[PDB]
Amino acid sequence: EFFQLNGYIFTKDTEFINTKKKIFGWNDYTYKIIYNRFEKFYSENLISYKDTEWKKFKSILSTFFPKSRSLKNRMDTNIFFLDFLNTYRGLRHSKGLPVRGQRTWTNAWSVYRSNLNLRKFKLEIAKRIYGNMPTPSLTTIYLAEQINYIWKLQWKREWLQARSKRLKLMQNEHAMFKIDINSMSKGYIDGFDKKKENTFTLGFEPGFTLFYLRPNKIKIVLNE
Amino acid sequence: MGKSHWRLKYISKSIISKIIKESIGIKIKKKISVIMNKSSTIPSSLTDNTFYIHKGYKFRELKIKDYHVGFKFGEFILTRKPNIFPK
Amino acid sequence: TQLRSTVPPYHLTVPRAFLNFDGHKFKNGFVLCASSVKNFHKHIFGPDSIDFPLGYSHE
Amino acid sequence: SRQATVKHLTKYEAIPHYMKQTLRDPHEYKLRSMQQIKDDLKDTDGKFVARIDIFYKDYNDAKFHESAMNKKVKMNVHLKNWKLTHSQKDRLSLLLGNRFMCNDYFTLICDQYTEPELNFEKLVQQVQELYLECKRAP
Amino acid sequence: HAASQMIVSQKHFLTAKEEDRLKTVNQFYYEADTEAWDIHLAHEEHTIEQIENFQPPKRLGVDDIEEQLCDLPLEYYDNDDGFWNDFIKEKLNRNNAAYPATQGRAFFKH
Amino acid sequence: RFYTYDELIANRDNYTIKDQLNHKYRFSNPELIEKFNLVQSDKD
Amino acid sequence: PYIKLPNFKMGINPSLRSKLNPLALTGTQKIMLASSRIFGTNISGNLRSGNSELQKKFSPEKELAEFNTYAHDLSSGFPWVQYYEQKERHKMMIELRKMRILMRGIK
Amino acid sequence: MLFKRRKDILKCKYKKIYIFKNKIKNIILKSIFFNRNIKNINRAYAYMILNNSKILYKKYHKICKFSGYRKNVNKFTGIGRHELNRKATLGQLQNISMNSW
RNA sequence: UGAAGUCAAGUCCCUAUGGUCUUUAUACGUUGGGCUACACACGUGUUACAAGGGUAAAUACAAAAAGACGCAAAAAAGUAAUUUUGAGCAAACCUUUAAAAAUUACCUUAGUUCAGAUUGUUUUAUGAAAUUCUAAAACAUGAAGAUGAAAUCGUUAGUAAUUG
RNA sequence: AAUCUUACCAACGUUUCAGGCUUUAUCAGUAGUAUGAUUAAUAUCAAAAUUAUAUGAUUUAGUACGGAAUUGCAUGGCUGUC
Ligand SMILES: [Mg+2]
Ligand SMILES: [Mg+2]
Ligand SMILES: [Mg+2]
Ligand SMILES: [Mg+2]
Ligand SMILES: [Mg+2]
Ligand SMILES: [Mg+2]
Ligand SMILES: [Mg+2]
Ligand SMILES: [Mg+2]
Ligand SMILES: [Mg+2]
Ligand SMILES: [Mg+2]
Ligand SMILES: [Mg+2]
Ligand SMILES: [Mg+2]
Ligand SMILES: [Mg+2]
Ligand SMILES: [Mg+2]
Ligand SMILES: [Mg+2]
Ligand SMILES: [Mg+2]
Ligand SMILES: [Mg+2]
Ligand SMILES: [Mg+2]
Ligand SMILES: [Mg+2]
Repeated sequence: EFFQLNGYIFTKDTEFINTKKKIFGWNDYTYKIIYNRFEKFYSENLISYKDTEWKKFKSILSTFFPKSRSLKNRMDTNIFFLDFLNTYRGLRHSKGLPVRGQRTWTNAWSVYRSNLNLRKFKLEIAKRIYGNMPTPSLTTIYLAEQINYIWKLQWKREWLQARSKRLKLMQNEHAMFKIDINSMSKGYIDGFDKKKENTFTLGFEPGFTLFYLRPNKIKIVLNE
Repeated sequence: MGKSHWRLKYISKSIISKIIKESIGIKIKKKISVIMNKSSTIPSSLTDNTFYIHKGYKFRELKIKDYHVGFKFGEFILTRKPNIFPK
Repeated sequence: TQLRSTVPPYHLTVPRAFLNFDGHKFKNGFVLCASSVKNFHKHIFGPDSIDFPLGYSHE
Repeated sequence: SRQATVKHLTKYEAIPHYMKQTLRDPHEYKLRSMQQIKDDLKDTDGKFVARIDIFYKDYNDAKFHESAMNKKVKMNVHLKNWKLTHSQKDRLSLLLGNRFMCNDYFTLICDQYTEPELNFEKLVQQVQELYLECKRAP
Repeated sequence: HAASQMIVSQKHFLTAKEEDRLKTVNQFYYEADTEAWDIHLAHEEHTIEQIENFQPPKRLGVDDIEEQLCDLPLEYYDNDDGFWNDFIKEKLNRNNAAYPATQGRAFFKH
Repeated sequence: RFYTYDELIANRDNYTIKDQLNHKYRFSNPELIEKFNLVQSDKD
Repeated sequence: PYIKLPNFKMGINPSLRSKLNPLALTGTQKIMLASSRIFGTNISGNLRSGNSELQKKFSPEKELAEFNTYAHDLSSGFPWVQYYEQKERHKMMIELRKMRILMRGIK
Repeated sequence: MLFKRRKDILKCKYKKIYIFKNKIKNIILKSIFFNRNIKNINRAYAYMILNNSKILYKKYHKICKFSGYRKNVNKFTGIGRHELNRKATLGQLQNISMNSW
């Protein structure tokens, strides 16, 4: 037999002590609370081959945590749910920048390496649409995909200008043009009037990459 | 993170004026849709409504939905245009 | 708030035999108790810490 | 100088419910009436007088906006005129609260108003209201 | 209705159904193709076992109270015998003669 | 005449006042209160 | 996420204000209440009441007492001052510029 | 119009006078808001009025009467930094002396 | 405590002032935003890479300084930050202030009961207001780092270093 | 450097003295506030309650308009360093 909780799987050969390093959310204080409920020591085993321990094991141990859930997955959703609504914190988890107002001109290195939740949660989303293409190409897309969605909302005056230029030659020439996704992954752009004073980048509507990759006149630029 | 729950959420003079104008049925319009004081929380009555939020020298647009409730206006808007080192 | 999720020894079985300062109960009997404070530093122990009658103690 | 505060372990934690101490409320009884009190002072024919000691301060600095610095009026009261019983004394030590009190006298302070007169009469209204509520016990 | 919305206007807590759908979703964003999320919730699959959401935090309502207290008066008098009944009437009537309390009271009326 | 201080304590609890309460626009523009009744009634 | 765990301790967190049963009061409880009428003390639970903000002291006028000195600007505090010489220099220097301004306008 | 000092002194003046008179109002409203034992509504309706007031006369910040400079101030003297270096030359400060510990 | 005066050193943007320019705007008030951005790189400084350390429990000794648009004891609650409460003092009188160490016991050289960043979510405090853009506590996350190339800096006794 | 600060960017608005003195004209059921409505905000409007306090509130003209605008290689003043 077995018993599952918090995404960890229990059996009658386990040792409830050495689950400490493994489970995600239950280090020290909770086990003390738990062994108070079992009325036993750390050194004793809370599990045995006899059924009395097993049913007693499950009845107590279910009260702490709701069944068929985890803490790890709950954590990532509370992160993605922020970026899922197009929030400020949504970007800073994605790019690798700090969240808590921490500075950037000198030191944000521990964010760029450790925080990797929202990133991996998007690679799986890209596979659900654009298949099992290798990762570094997929990275080019949803980076390029969010950017236009930002410029569409926040800087709407600029998106329209990128949209207008595309549609003029569309009716007149019927010639080919291209999209520089590899330029948009790094954040480079084109197609408006600046204060300083064929390919297009920004004028699309969201989800456009689905429209073109998976249906001659238009040709994609992923790599270089 | 946020404030303690008992420290009730902030809604300024303005939005309290707007919530009443909703209550009368007065529709939202050019100036009434305008928003300032971003720290004011995003109330619940004003679902199904557009509000042109202010930053700098221009504005941003959004609609309210039940998921957007509870948050702050300024957490959906970007002020500082991102920085990219050129080639 | 003093116990904080522990077991007193007046509920533990074996200490019940000896916890009770009942020497009068023993015909031809006597009781002797002591207080070790090696593990503690400057620990004032006395019959005020334990609510304990006067007279039956010796500093 | 001041030595540092330390929380000593006065009482051990786990002591049996039967071996603890519990003390009833000695102030639970039938409170006295009024003529019982007046019958005590028959030597004086309905007239009581209290000996007290009035401290008071002044400053050269109590002016335009610091003129409130002269509002305290500290007082002491002597008790040997008060034929205080064992039960009347403890009642009086509770009303004052965690305040100074001796067998000989106790303090009384008021800083409720700006002018010290108004803070002085209030002490008299307290001394009366404490003597009666104290001698309402036997 | 205006004051309550500094209470009811409150962050949304997620149900376990919503989070299994956060994974199986395809769209990265919400405001773009909003209706598809409403559709992607509507898919029913009872093959999975019964589900228990976490408990939300100890929220508190509009009419609720955090900690109730026993009501008392300002000046608690033991008047069972009734002696203090006389000490009070002269006291208050003395105060009004010197410093009355008959004020315009622009705010409250009684 | 004027009342005394003691006589007013007799009329302490006699609350004669009619419809006294925290309000908004009432004495200035009671029309909007009527609209506020219509709208939330229409939603029922 | 919000990790909640059960508290195996029970009962209201005790307070002086909560031990009181006004229908059945002890002697030690009527006595403290008899002190509160005298000195105006307060009895409240472990939780926050507003008395800490009613008892506070907040003296903003003491700053105005500095602004009302007018040591920095005599004319605002003592308008009878009239700096005659400083006005003269202010007028001479102006008029001599206007000589320069017109004579440079031609030149 | 007025030069910078004589103007800015008035701004920081009117901010205090507002506070001096709305003192009792803003102490009672804020009293209710932190009274946990009461229901939430009355705790909020006070919070509603507590914000329905001129916040502009509440953004107070210190200033020196003489220099017009705001950042560094000596509360013990009520005057600034660039000035005390001057008066110390003239010895105009009363009872002060140079710390030699 | 620090001469003469040099480095046309620095500042007209603390305030003053000569010349120059502007005066329906290069002036003024308010609202919101910004000064907190982020490829690479420099200077400064705190904390660590452990066992002359980490931790738990019981429990000692200070100076100097400050206090009413304040300090806030005692008792009580909380896991803890902290809160209720406000005796007493405008003062060598009342109040706010220690740790390291020492004692007893565990951990037994391991990227570890070391390290402690970063992130999620409640709670705690101030304020009108914390999202842009604050600090702290807890449950949980638990990355780099294993005493640092060439080069280079401080110190002369109650000094270095360590402790608060 | 959360607002103010803060000079900078964007936008709405103001166009010449705070107090005191002199002066032109009107209003006085008007004026004011811990009041009320109004705007994002300053502003602006006003009679449900409240305040009435000696010789008012508002307005024209005048009484050194203003300036973190520039030149520290025209200077004071303040200061570093040898
Ligand atoms: Mg923050
Ligand atoms: Mg021994
Ligand atoms: Mg307190
Ligand atoms: Mg400040
Ligand atoms: Mg220069
Ligand atoms: Mg700076
Ligand atoms: Mg160490
Ligand atoms: Mg201890
Ligand atoms: Mg002490
Ligand atoms: Mg204490
Ligand atoms: Mg006192
Ligand atoms: Mg030690
Ligand atoms: Mg590691
Ligand atoms: Mg550790
Ligand atoms: Mg090692
Ligand atoms: Mg700012
Ligand atoms: Mg500003
Ligand atoms: Mg300027
Ligand atoms: Mg130079």
